[PDB]
Amino acid sequence: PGISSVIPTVLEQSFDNSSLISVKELLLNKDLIHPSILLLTSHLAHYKIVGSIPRCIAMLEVFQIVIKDYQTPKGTTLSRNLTSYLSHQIDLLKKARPLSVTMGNAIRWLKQEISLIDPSTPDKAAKKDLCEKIGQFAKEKIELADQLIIDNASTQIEESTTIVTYGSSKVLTELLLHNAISLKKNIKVIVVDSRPLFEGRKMAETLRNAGVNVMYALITSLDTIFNDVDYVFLGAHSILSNGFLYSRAGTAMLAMSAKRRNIPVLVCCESLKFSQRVQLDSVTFNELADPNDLVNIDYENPVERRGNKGALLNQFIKERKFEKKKLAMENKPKGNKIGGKKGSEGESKDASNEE
Amino acid sequence: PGISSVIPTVLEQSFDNSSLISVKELLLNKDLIHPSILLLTSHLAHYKIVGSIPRCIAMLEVFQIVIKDYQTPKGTTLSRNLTSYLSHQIDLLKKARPLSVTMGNAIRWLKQEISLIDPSTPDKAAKKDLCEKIGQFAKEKIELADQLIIDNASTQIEESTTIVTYGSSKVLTELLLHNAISLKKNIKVIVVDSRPLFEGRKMAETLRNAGVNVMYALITSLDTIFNDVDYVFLGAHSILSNGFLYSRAGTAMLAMSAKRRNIPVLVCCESLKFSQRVQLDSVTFNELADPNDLVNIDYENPVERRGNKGALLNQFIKERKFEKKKLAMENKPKGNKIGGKKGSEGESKDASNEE
Amino acid sequence: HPNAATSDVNVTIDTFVAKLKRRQVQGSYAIALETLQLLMRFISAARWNHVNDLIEQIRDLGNSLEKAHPTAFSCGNVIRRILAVLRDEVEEDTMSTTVVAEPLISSMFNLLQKPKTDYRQVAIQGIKDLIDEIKNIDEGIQQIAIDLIHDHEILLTPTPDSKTVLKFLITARERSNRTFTVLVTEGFPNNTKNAHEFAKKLAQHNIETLVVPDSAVFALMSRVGKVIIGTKAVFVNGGTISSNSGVSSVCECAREFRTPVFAVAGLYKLSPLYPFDVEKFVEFGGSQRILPRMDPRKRLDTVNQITDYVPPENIDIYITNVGGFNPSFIYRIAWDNYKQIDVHL
Repeated sequence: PGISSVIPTVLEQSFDNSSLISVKELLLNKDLIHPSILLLTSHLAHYKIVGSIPRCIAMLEVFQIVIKDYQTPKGTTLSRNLTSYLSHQIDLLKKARPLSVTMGNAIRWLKQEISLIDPSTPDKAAKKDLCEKIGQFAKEKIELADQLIIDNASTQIEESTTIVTYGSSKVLTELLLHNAISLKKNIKVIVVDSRPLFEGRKMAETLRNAGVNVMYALITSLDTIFNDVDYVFLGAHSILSNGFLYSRAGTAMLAMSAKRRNIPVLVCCESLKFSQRVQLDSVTFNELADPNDLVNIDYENPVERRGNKGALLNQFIKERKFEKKKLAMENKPKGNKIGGKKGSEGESKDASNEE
Repeated sequence: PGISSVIPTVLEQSFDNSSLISVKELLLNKDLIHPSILLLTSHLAHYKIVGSIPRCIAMLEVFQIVIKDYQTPKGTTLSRNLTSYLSHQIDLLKKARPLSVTMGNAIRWLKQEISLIDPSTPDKAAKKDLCEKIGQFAKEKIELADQLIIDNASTQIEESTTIVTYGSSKVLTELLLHNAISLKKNIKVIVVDSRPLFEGRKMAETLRNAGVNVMYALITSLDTIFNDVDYVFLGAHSILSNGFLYSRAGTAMLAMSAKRRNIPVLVCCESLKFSQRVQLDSVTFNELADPNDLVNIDYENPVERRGNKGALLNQFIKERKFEKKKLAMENKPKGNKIGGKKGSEGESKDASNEE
Repeated sequence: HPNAATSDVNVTIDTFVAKLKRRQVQGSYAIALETLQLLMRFISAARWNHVNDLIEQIRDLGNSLEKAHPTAFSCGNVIRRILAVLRDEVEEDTMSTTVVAEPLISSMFNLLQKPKTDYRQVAIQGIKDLIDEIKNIDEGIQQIAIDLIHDHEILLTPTPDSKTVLKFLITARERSNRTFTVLVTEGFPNNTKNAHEFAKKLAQHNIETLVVPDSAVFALMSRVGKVIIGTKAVFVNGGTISSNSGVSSVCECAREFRTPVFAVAGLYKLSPLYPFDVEKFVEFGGSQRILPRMDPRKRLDTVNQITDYVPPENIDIYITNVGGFNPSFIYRIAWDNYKQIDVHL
């Protein structure tokens, strides 16, 4: 039927409310459940590349696929135990990896769609239209927005550039590629990497795949760099109703450093990723993972040395935990690039009530 | 010594750096204890007037009196049990209420003096000179210091000034009086005061008795007279070798306000106020009395009323704690004027080598 | 229009006036209720048919009331809200009676370019709705506050008295597993008794209470996590005038040491009027409960203010019945219920 149990490592003391634990290795589940979703969830769980942009798209694609495959029962209508099935799927997803703002939005959209075409329609007529509608939506709200953002970025550079960069976000990478290629400017890219999930390395690889003049650094190695260098960029995941930056890891420190050294930062935003939920701290709701994210020593990821550290539960009287999603300072990043080109973060919910 | 401990009130979960309570009501007193000290203790237990400077003077006077009373015994020598007696007195003082740096310095000086004069000298001749020397010391390291402070103020302060102060800083009061009556200039003097102590009120009264225009102030607002205020002196108690100040009540707040709005603050002190001990927060060493100053509903101090207030243990868990001495900052009190005339508090121990 | 008909039309107007001027009335919600009742009375006996004139009269009345007391706002605000409610309906009605209207959404430039029904019953129903809303903000704000508080955090609670704030606190306490510490500043003048009452109420349910002196904030602010205020008056640029006693200095301290600030608020308690000068809006208070006897008052000059204004540089969240809003954004919220026209008359 399904049971949790067995949690790895020490539970510490602080930050004890969020679902993060359990079903890593597969051992007996429910009967007539479609396994593609499960597979996707598993992939998401053991992923080291994904960041903000693609996950939601992938989910959408999966849903589309499901719809295409969907069989209408020989006796009952299209939705009766379907809702139950969906609920189960949602639960499974939750168990695997937390449902973000994008995921919530997707769920809302699904619900809207359900409301639109409610128990009356046969097999290959309703879903034929629905799928196409979904495709159209995908074409509209996302890709075109990205294109717009790219074009905005294109103009945003005038005379000479020397840049320090961070982020897994695809849009930033795309921008960088554009700068390298179809603009032929005097671009310089300095890369900052983060430990929990590797983004900097990916960025570097992408740069290489183009052939760019590239400097490389990390979270702490910052001070000696600025001894000419101007522009700084960041990539955010989601912004709340509050106006505060509820994004991924090492951004805020970098931003602060930039502020100190007298040339500010610009982050890129999306015209969908906004939530009804209200938070201003780390404790409320956070991306939290198993302490295995900080085990590997030197150069690369897969090396494994039996030298100094290699235990968690055996490490008696020790409280080992780490944060993934951070709540960055509101006044620090100056420019934000959405569908309406340019504007301050004083917008906050100027698209939320717009619906 | 007598009887110790046996007192109400809990240890308190918040703030317990120093011990909190004592000897108030006399029963079974020892034969050798001088009553003057007891009287002083009784006064201090419920004192309104004195603070830092006059206390030390009083102590000195008491010591002088004790010296006058005492003669060299037949069996025991002059330097046989005097030191022990002194130690006992110090212990008693500690038991009563924690003391000042100036007092410590005075004690040290006394000890040095004791060490200096050999017991083989004629006894009558000895204390005849010793007392004179003590008097000289008193004249120099207090009255002369005050005079020096006054003269410093004279050169520095502009043609008639609006002056703001806090507490019961006797030297500053004296200076104000001098300005009013002796040298004759305009004195728009503003005094602030808190709930637990009526020091400010007392100061105002004194000023009135001398014929001075005073502006009375409380906690709820200060800025109401600022937003106009031009030149400010702060309340003083003790200085550290950091460049900070260990002073009374919401002086820190005032300093902060000054820093924010227009002009910094300045404090003049005695050359024997300085310590060589150091601290940097209001958690280090807290000076405490009984939580009873706010139990009586405002107005006067001795009232004895029937009402509602008086729930230290009566109701379902209640604590009514307070503080007397807090940390004053460094970046804001730029001025320090002593027996060495001129200097900054950034030069935190420039006079400690010279003395 | 003057106060000439406002005696023979309704039963209790003089008493209301007295309450406004001489402060016989307590509680902002109660005041609001009274105003609603007055409005009902105005409506029930009178038959008008001509609506614009009536609206204008009401506006005038509101203005007069505002002029009567320079720092009382709630009564005025309620009236303004009611006017706003009426106005849109009236506009709709006119458009039906006459018979392009809307191109996209709520757009500007309308200030420069040229723009029998069962109405009484509808108006009555609106008033009833308003009354209901005023009654049940307790079930409105209830589940927005339990989204920002957690464990091992010290909470400063200055100036508590109102039944809204108290109810919020009770709700917070109900889930007692969350670690919250209650620090209450006494508030020098009037707030002391209220604070004591609050403490007593807390003790009734069993909630830990710690008493704070007003002088000592600098020695505590570095330890305190989150601050909650139960304010009465909310303003344009993000500032507030709260229910009396020492807030400004505390806020300054918080700003210096960097401390997050929450507020239990209502949009009906929010004012569209902007405070522009410190010299006017800050209200000075009585020295009756400071020093006994008046012979020292000849030479000395006692400076005292009861109710205080807060600059928007400090507070960051306004938890309401709708949700938490940004101070440098609350103007939009206000305008989603009020107008630019009903300010200067």
